[PDB]
Amino acid sequence: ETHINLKVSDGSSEIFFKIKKTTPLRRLMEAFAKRQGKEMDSLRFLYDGIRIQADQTPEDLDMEDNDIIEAHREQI
Amino acid sequence: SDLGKKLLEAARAGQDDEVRILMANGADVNAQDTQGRTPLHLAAQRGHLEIVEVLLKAGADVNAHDQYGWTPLHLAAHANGHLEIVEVLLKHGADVNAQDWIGVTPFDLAVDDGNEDIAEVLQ
Repeated sequence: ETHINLKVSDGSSEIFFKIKKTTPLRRLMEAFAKRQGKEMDSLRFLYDGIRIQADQTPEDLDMEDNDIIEAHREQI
Repeated sequence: SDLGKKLLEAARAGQDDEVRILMANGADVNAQDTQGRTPLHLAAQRGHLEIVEVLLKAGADVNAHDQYGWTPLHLAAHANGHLEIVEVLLKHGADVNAQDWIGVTPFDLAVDDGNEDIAEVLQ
């Protein structure tokens, strides 16, 4: 109702987050980066093949439950 | 086999007698569904106090987390409430400061949901 499930994947590591529609995605990208022992700015985060700024929230991107956020390496 | 599936289904549906029968027959008390939710997770989510108690008494992992990093304490603090269930979880060793992947404690969930009593009991 106030929360949404998202999956962040890089092709080999998949993480499910249950986060508020109003929470910024900076924490989600940060958690995904930390679990790989990297910083968030080293990774490209894409929704619908479009990059995501950290300040944006799932409500700001019209996202739905079970939506996928792809993760790649900067300068891939 | 399928005893864990029946136990999860009964925890969802609120059958205490079926839960006890399945545990006596050897159902996995820590069996998880596709989202990683234990029967304790579902029971705390749906406000099933007796099922929560009997699972904790059968050795259910109170600190077990789903795929979102949410413990049964997280799910009980969220949405509905039922302060009795969070109290029983805490008395059975629920990690009050348990954080999900992005660091949401059950206290943060209670504060966001404005459940007052759960927030003060979480202390």
